[PDB]
Parts: sequence; structure tokens; C-alpha cells
Amino acid sequence: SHMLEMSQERPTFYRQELNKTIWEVPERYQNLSPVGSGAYGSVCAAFDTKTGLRVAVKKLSRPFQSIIHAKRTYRELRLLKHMKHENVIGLLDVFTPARSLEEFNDVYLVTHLMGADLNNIVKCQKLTDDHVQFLIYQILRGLKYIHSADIIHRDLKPSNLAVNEDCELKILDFGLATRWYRAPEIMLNWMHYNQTVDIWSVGCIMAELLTGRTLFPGTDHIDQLKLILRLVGTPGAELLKKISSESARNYIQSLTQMPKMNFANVFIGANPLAVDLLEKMLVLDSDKRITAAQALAHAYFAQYHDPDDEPVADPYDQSFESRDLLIDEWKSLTYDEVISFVPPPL
Ligand SMILES: Nc1ccccc1Nc1ccc2c(c1)CCc1ccccc1C2=O
Repeated sequence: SHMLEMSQERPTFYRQELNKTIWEVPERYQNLSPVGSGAYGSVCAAFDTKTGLRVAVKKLSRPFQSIIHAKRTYRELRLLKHMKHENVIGLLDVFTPARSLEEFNDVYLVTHLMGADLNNIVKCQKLTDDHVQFLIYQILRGLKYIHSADIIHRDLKPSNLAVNEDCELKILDFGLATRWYRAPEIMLNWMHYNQTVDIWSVGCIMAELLTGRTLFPGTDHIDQLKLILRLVGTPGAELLKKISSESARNYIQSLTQMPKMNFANVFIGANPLAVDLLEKMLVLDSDKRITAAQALAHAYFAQYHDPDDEPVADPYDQSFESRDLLIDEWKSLTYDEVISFVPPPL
């Protein structure tokens, strides 16, 4: 009760070659092998002998290359240390082989191994309506939590969604096939947007899960916008009066005017509740777009929705974002976050 530890032992590390480079990790982690071949950024699957589960270990080897990199490393670590939710990738461990700040260079992050991203899942099977309900439900459950912490993903897409063989899903890699899921207001920066940029992305993902194909496969920014307007219709005058960029307003007004298409004619053979939900997600007016919390209560998710089991996050203090610091200062803050990490219970 009042007994304290007067010291602590560093784990024993070992070295090995993986992806043509040396990985140095605690002996806790065994049988490492690369996954994704660079797609997700130096990630190895491993067996965690402590928790007795398969883990994914991600190595950051250039985290402090510049001020921009160092601040991003700090941001990502603070975010990941904060996220504690079934549908958001969080941290089982974070470590460095360094024995002091002086020898600090590499950061390794450890999370539960999922085994695929949603892209791989879509390629390997046609998902049933039940799969789609469950996958989208989990994305929205994760987003409710993330948004409640005043965090926006900003780049939600199938490759940022980890899925396991039990159809469980977690959201990976917060932002800030690359443009197809992006909200229009952030594609051509109309305005200081809101959290529902992520809901637009969910709508695009859900559509693809239902049809088996990309909803708006644009070849560039302008083409992408044209594909969007063809479905949702050209925005009215008042929707224009709300966006700030004069360049944007001018261009879209030169385009041929189009009415909102009938969504039932696009998402054929889909559950009518699914279609109705898509109509609430895929709207241009971000002040009218459904929220994650509102979407969770939509009848489409009647089988999964449980208001008592859709938790929100603790407030997330981002005051560090307003600081302008040197590489060594961001690096020191990051080191502090590494050594102060408290692992989840067993
Ligand atoms: N974001 C973060 C933070 C800490 C540690 C790791 C990660 N990033 C991860 C974690 C797990 C997985 C993937 C990326 C990529 C998708 C994928 C594809 C293929 C096989 C497995 C997995 C998968 O489980």
C-alpha cells in the first residue's frame, strides 16, 4: 500500500536483421516478421511473451530528422498514449533501446496484431449486409470516441482501418487511393471544417463495402469534385455563401448544374436503411451532415447499437501544439513520454 520501488531494471534487448535493417527490441518480443512490405511503415508481427498474444511492432527510425518530424513524432505518441478504445489503435508498449536521452534515436510502438487492412478484406470477399453493418458500426463507434476528445482523423480510408479475422476493426494512423475518401470541404479547403469530414469518409467507405467499388474514383482534384457533384447535386447559393475561398465558388459555378441523384438507383440491392444512412452522410453541407453519435442511433445499426457501450474519451490537452521548439526540445519531450508510459493491465 505504501511500499515503493526504489529502482527498476531495464529489459534485456536483442538485435536482429529485418527489412534489411537492425531491429533492437526487448526479449519479451519473439518471432518477428515484417507485414505489409513498407505500406504501413516498418511494422513487424511478433509474439509477445508477456501478454501471450500476437502484436504489431512499429519502428520509427527517423522520428527527429527535422523540427517538423520531431513535433509529429511527439504528437503521434501523445495521441496513441491517449487513445483507449476497442475500435482505435492504442498502445500495449512503447520502448527505446537507448539507456539515456543522449543515446535516444529510435522509437518502437506496440499494439495488438489485427492481420489485415480493410482493403485486403474487400479484395478477398464480398461482404454481407451483416459484415457491413458491423464494420461501419465499429468505425462510427471509434469516431464517436475520437471526436469527443476534439480530435479529427482527416484521412480516413480503407488502408487506415485494421481488421482481424473476427471482423473486429480498429482505426489506425490519424491524418495531418489517397483522395477518393476525402471530404470536399477539405479537398479544396472551403472553410475551417468540422468533425464531420470523417463522416463523409465513412459514407465513401460504406458505399464501397456495399457496391464492391470506389464511389468517387477521381483522377485528380477537379475530376473528383465533378464525380461528387454528380451524385449529391450542385450546391445552392446559400451553401456557397458559407464557404470562404472565392476561387472555389467561381469554378463550381462554371460547371453544369446538376440535381441530387436518387441514391436507391446507385446502391442497388442494398438494405434501404443503409441507403437512408448514406443520404445523411454524403451531403455537402457539413453543418447538415450526420455526426458519429447521431449515426450510431440510426436504425441501420439496431442489431449492434448500445448507448451504454459507446464510450467517450477523456479530454485531450493539445496545448503543446501552440509551442515552437527546437528538435532537441521535441525529442526530449518525446523521450519523457516514452519512459513515463504505463502499460495496460494484464
Ligand atoms: N499504428 C500503429 C501503432 C503501433 C503499432 C503498429 C501500428 N500500425 C499497424 C498495426 C497493426 C497492423 C497494421 C498497422 C497494418 C495493417 C495490417 C496489415 C497486415 C497485417 C497486419 C496488420 C495490422 O495488424
